[PDB]
Amino acid sequence: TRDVTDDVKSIVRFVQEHSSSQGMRNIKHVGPSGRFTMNMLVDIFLGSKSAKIQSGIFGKGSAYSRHNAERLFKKLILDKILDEDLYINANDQAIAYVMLGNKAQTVLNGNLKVDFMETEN
Repeated sequence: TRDVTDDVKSIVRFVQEHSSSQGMRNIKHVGPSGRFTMNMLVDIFLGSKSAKIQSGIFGKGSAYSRHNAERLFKKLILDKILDEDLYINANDQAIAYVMLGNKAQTVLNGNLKVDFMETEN
């Protein structure tokens, strides 16, 4: 139904912005600890105030129900636009963090439009 392309473009650009220290010579990489769980991304997107980061795509999702914002991310993973590997902290917990998938660069080149079906409940 609703076209969610410009949002995916920026969600993608965002995710990758918080992956390296672009600029400084040593293009240092972030994560696994400096990576976002799908919820942290949903919280950031949905302008939540528990958002770890409150810039970039911080206010974007203000027109999405929390339910739908989640499904939009569940989908972006499903579509390999965003992917998630696992992290294991010292307390021996397995945490799933999000990263870009082989299809993200596509959406960035407009070569791929994304569509989303808004759901209730």
